[PDB]
Amino acid sequence: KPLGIGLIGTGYMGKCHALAWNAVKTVFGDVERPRLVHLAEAGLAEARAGEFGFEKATADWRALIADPEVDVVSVTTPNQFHAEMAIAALEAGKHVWCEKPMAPAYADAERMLATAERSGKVAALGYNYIQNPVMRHIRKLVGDGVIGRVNHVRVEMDEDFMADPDIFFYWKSELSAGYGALDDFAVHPLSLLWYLFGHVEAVITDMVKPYPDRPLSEGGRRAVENHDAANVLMRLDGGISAVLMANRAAWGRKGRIALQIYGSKGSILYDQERMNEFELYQAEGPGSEQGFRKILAAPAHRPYDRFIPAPGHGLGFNDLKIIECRELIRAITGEPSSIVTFKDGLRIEKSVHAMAQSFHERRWIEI
Amino acid sequence: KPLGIGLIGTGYMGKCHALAWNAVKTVFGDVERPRLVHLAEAGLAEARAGEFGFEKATADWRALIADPEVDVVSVTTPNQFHAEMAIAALEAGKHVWCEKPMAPAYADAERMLATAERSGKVAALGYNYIQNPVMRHIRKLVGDGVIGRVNHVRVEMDEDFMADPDIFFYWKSELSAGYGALDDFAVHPLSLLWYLFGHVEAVITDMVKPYPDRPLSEGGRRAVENHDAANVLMRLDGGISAVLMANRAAWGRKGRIALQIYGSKGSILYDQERMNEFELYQAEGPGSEQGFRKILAAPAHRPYDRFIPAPGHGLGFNDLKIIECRELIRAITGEPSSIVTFKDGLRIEKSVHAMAQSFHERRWIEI
Amino acid sequence: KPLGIGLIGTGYMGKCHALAWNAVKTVFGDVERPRLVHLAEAGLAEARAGEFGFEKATADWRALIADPEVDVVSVTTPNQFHAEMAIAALEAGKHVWCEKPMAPAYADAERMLATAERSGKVAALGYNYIQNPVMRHIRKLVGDGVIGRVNHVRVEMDEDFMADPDIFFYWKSELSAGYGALDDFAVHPLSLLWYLFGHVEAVITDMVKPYPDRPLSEGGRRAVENHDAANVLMRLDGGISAVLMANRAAWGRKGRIALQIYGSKGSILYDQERMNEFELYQAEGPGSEQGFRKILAAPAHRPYDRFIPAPGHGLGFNDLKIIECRELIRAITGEPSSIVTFKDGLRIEKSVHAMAQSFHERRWIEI
Amino acid sequence: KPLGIGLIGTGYMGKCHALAWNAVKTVFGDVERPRLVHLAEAGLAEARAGEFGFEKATADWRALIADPEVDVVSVTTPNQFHAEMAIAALEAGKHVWCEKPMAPAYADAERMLATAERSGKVAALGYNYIQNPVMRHIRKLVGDGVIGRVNHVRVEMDEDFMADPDIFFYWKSELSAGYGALDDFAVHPLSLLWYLFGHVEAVITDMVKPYPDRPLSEGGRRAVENHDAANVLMRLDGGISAVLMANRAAWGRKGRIALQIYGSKGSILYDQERMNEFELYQAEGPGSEQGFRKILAAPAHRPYDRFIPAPGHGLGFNDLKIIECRELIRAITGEPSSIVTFKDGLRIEKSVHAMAQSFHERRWIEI
Repeated sequence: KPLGIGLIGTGYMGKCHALAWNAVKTVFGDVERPRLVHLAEAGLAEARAGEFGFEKATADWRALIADPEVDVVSVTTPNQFHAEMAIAALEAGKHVWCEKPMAPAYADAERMLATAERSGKVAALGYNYIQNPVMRHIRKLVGDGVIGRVNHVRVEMDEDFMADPDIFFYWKSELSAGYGALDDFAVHPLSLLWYLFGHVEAVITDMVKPYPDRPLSEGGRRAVENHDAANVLMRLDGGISAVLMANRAAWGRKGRIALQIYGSKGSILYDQERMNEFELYQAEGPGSEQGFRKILAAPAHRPYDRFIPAPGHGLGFNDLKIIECRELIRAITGEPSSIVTFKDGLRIEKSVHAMAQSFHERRWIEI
Repeated sequence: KPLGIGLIGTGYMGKCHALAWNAVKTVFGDVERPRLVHLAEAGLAEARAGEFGFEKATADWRALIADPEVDVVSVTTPNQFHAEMAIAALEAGKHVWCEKPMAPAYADAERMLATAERSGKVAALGYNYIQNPVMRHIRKLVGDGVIGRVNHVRVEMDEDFMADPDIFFYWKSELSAGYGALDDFAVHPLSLLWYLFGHVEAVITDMVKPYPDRPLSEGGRRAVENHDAANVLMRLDGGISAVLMANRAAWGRKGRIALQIYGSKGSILYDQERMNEFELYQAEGPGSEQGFRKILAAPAHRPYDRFIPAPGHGLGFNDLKIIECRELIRAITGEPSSIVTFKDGLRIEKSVHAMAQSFHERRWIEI
Repeated sequence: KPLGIGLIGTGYMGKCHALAWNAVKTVFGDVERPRLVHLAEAGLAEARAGEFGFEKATADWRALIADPEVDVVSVTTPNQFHAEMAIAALEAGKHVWCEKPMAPAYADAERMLATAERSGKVAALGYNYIQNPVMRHIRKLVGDGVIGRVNHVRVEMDEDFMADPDIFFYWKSELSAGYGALDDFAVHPLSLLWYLFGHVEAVITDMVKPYPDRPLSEGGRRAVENHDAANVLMRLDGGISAVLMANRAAWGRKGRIALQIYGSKGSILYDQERMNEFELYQAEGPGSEQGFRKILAAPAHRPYDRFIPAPGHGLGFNDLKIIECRELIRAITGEPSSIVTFKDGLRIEKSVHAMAQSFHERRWIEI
Repeated sequence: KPLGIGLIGTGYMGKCHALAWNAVKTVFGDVERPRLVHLAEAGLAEARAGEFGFEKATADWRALIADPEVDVVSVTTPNQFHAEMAIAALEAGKHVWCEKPMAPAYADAERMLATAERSGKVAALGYNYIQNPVMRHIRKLVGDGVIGRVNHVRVEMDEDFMADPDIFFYWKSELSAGYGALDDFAVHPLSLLWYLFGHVEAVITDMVKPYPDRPLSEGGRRAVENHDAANVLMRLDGGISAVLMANRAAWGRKGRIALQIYGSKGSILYDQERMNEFELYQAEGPGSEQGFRKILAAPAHRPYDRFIPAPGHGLGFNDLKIIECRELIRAITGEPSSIVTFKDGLRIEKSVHAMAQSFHERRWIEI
C-alpha cells in the first residue's frame, strides 16, 4: 500500500520533510506515491496544510498520531518534544522519522529506543549529511582500500549563527536544552564518522563559552549556560585517531563541515560548502604528477543519477532529505538501507554525553 | 484558478519540468497548486505518468493540445519538433513553457514569435541559469553601482561530453541539427548577458573542429559537419566589450559556466560549478585589505530563503527550474516577471545565427 | 672565465637583474661567479651600486659599453632607450640581456635583430614566466602526449594598476609610447604560447578604452590615446585555436596569468597567482574518479630542486630571474638553452603589431 | 663594521642561510654587506666553499668558531650537534643563528640559554614561517582589534615525507633523536601562536604511530620509537582555546601549515601552500555581501615591498630566510626586531616536552 504521512512541525525542517515526501517518487521512481494526510502545529495548521499539500490539519498531535490513515510520523518539532511524540507514535504502532537529536537526556533516549525495539515499525533520525552521493562514494573508496588503512581523521563543523554576541538569549543557551555545539553540531560529524568507520571509543574535550552572557528580549542580561564550541580528541573503532571541532560562533563559516581522512596509501578531503565535490589523493603513479584530484558529483556516484543525468551540475541541501526519505522507505520494507536508527543514534548520543562529562571531569573518558 | 499542466517529453528534462510543477507551491507558497493532467511520449507514457504523478497518459501529442483541461504546455523534446509543437499549442490557446532553442533556423523561430505574439498566451524559454539567487544578486549589485560602470565581460561555457574522440557519431555531430557549440551552448551565456546587460550588437567568431570525424555505430566512419568549440569577440548595449567561449570537448569541465565582469570600481567572478557562491571585489577601504570577497548564497538573496533558511547550504541545479516555473506563473497572471520570452529568445537566436555567419564569412557582423 | 657584469637601470627590475646575477652561482652550482663590475644611472648611481654590490658607479652609460672588463650588458630602462642601448652594446661586442619589448616599432626591432645577428654575441629578452619549473613541466607533459593532441588554448593576463580612473595621466597612457595592453601585457602570454606551442599565425583583436580621459597632474585633463584591454582570437602552428585577453584595468587581478589548455585526452589549467601549482586532467582510469589533479611544484620538476629540496614550498617571482639568468649563461657558452632570442622576440613583436593592426583595420590579419 | 659570517653545515639549511647572507643587503639596502668568511662540513667543504662564495673552508668547526674574523655563527647542522656548537660559539664571544630545535632534551636547551644570557652576543632560531609578510600583516590586523577578541584558534602542520611506510628507518624514528611530529613540526605552529598571541599554558595530547616498524637499509626491520602525528588541545595566553595538529605522514600535504583564527568580530584563514595570500572575514557591513576576502601579498604588507613593487606576484620559501637574516641583524644592534630568541625558543620547547608527557601520562598538563 502507498504510505500515509503524518507531519508534526512546519518550521524549516517541517517544510523540508514535506518537500521530501512530495518528491521521492518522481525522483526515484521505484516506489509508491506517498500520501500527505495529516499535519499539526495555532490553527495556522490549515494555512500550512494548503502550502504543503496535506488533506487534514489540527493542533492536536495526539490526534494525528491517533489517525488510522497515517502509517508514518515525521517529527520535526523542537528537541524537548521528540521523546514524547516519537514514543506516542511508536506505541500507536507507527514508523518514525525524527529530527536529531533524540532527547537532551540519555535516559529519555534510552526510553525511546526501548519503545522502538519493542514497537513494530521502524525509527529513523535525520542525519542527512550521510546521504550525499559524494559521501556514499567516499565510503566506497575507503571500504575498497583505495587509500589503504586509515590512520588519522579530522572533522570540523562550523557556522556563525551564534557569532554575534548581541542576538537575544534563547533556548540554545540553556544547559537544560542542550550542551550547545555538542548537542547541535557534533552529532552530524559523528554521524559521519559512524557511516564511514563506526562509533567513538574514548574522548577528551575542551569547550568554549565565547560570551559570558547575552541580552534578554524583555530587558536585562542572562548568563550563557552552554558552550558554543567544542574540540575533542578521540579514538574510533579500530583504534583510528580522530579530531572533532564544532563551533557555532565561527564568523564566516555558513554551512561548513570539513572532513579530512588520512591513510597509508592516500587521502580524502571534503567540505559541505562545496557539497558536490571532494578531493582524493593517491600515492600511486609517477611522483611528478601526484596531487589531490578534484572529483565532481556525477551520475556514477549513485544516486546522483536519479537527480540529473549530467555531471558537475550539483545537488542542493534539500536533495539530501529526499534521499534520506527514500532510504526510510527502504527500511520500512528492509530491504537493506543506509539509515540511522534509534539504536545507532542513541549510541551516538552516548558519545556526546561522554564528551561533556569528559570536559567537566577534565579527563579522558572511555565508552 | 489552479493550472492544469500538459507535458510532452519524458527525457531528463521533462523530468525537470515535472519536478518543477510538482514543487512550486510547497516552495513558494503563493500560487495555486498546478494540476498534473496530461503526459505525452514510444509506449512508455503509462509508466512515466505513474512516476511523474500525472492523470492521463497518451502517445498522441495532439490529443494533448486538445484536452480542454490543459492550460500550460511543457515542450521538452528533440530540437526539431519544438517549433511545430509550440505553435499547435499557442494557436490552440495554451500557455507555452518551451526548452531552448526555439529552432535551428531563424525563420521557423520568427514564425514562432508571431504565432504567439498574435495568440493570447504566454510563452517562456528554459534559460534557467538566469534564475539563480546568485545571478539575481549580481544583477542588483551591478545596478547599484557597486562595481562602477562595466566595460569588459568574459563568459565561458564548457562541458566535455564531446571530448572522447572515439564515441560513435550521432545527431549532435550533424550540421543538419545545429551549429554544435553555438546553438547548444552559447545561448545560455547569452541569456546571462541579456539578463545583466542586454543583447549583442557586434560579433566575430572563430570555430573549432577538434576531431575531423568519428567511428560509426555499425562499422566505418562519418565526417563531423559541426563545430564543438566557438570563441566570439562581442559588443553589447552601450559598448560593453565582451568575449564568449563555448566548448563541448573540454576535458574535465563538467558543468562550467564562468563569468567575469569588470567595472570602474570593481569586478565580479562567478562559476556555475560552485553555483551557490561568487566573488566580489570593491575598490574601497584600506588597500592593505582589498581582495575578492567570497559571498555564499544566503536567505538575503531572494528567493534562496524560500528554499532553506540557513546560508551556505546550497541549491541544486533542479531548484533552478522551480524558480523558473514560479516566474512563468507570475507571467501568466503577470505582473512583470523575469522570464525569457520568445520575443527576446529570438533576438538571442538572432545573435547566434550572426555568430555562425561571422565565421563562415570571416568578418565582423552587425545586429 | 667568470663574467664581468654591466647593468643599466636601477628601477624595480634592474634590482631583479642584480639579485639574479648575485644569486645564480649559489643556486645552480655549475658556473663561474659573475663579477659585478659596472652600474649605470640621475645621480643615485654611487649608492645604488653600494646596494647591488657593484664595483664602479657612473652616470655615463657609454662609459659602461666602454669598460673592457664588462662582458654582459643588462638593459633595464624605459622602453624607448632599449634599441639604441642594445645596439651600442652588441656592436661594441658585449652580450645582451634585455628587458622587453625590443622596441615600440617593428623596424627599430628588425634593426636590433640584424645588429646582433651580425655581431658575435648572445642577446636575450626577459620573458621570464617561461622559466617556471611548472611551465617547463607543462611543456614536458604536452610533449609526452599526456593530454593528447592540443586543439584549444585560452590565456588571460590581468592586472589592475590602470584600474582607478582618477589616477593622473602618465606615459602609460600615450600611443606615442605603446599600444598599452598589447605591448605591455600580451607579449608575455605570447612567449608562453611560443614556449609550448609556437608563433601566432592569424589574429583579430578587439580593443578597449575603459576611461576616455584622465586628470592631469598640474590641473585639467588629457584624452587617453591608448587601450588598457585587448581580446584576441588566434591561430598558431598547426591550427591550435587560441584566445588571448589582456587587461590592465581589471580590479582585483594583481599578477594574474591564466592559461587553459585542452587536448584530445585531457586539459591543463594554470594560474600565475598560485605560481607553484597547476591542474592536470587525464581522461584515464575509472570515470567515477576523474578530475583535475592539483600538482604542487616539487624537486622532480627541475630546476625547483636547485632551490628547495621539499615539495610544496614555493619559488617566488624573483627566482624566475635567477633561472633565466642561468639559461643566458648557458647560451653564452651555449649549448642549447631556453631563452628568448631577438630572433624570436621579433616574431612575437611581429604578432603584436599585427594584433594592433587587425583592430584599427577591423579584419583578420596574417603572419 | 660589516658582519663576518661563519657557516657550519651545507645540507639544505646551510644553502639557505648562505643564500640569505648573500642577499640581505641587495634586497633590504639598509645594512652592511655581510662577508662570507669561513665554512665547515669530508673536505668537500672546499667544494661547497666555491658554490656559496666563502673565503675559507675546513672540517674542524671548533676552528671556524675560533676564527677571529667571524662575528656570527650560522649553525645548520643536525639536531644533536646544536647544543655543543652554539655554546662553543657563544662562549667564544659570537652571535648565533641556529636551526630549530635547540636540543632534544630540555636541560641541554637550558644550558644553551644560560650560556647565551651569560654570553654577550645575540642568539636566534630559524623559525622562518614567522617572517612571512602575510603573517606580519595577520599580527597587525589581530593586534588592532580587526576581528575583535580571539576566542578560538586552529593550526595544522602537515607533510607526507613519512607517509610511505617503505622508506628505510633513519634518525627521524629514534626517540632519543626526537618525539617526531612534536619535535619537528609542532614548533613552527607554536612559533606562530607565539608571534601572534603568546606561549602555551595547558595541553593535552593524542599521538599516532601509523607504522609499527620500518625496514633497515642493511637488512631486517626496526620498531618505530616515535610518533609521526600529534593532536593537541590547548590554552594559550589570555585563555584562548587552541587546537594543534601536526602530521608527517599525511599523503598529499607537501608544505601545509593551516591556520584558522576566530574572533568576536571576524575571522582569518591562512595556508602556507599559498603562502602569498590569506582570507579575512569581517562581521562589518551589509549582510548580503559578507564573506571572506582573499587578500594577495602586496607592497603595503611590509617588507614585501623590498622584494617586489607589484602585488600578487609572490615570495618564495627562501625569501623568508632573507627576512629572518635581516631581523637577526636588527637584533645584533637592537634596535627592535622580530626574532625568536633562545629565551622564547626554550619556552616553546618547554611546551613540546609537556605535550609528550601529556600523552604518556594521559592527562592535562599545565606549564
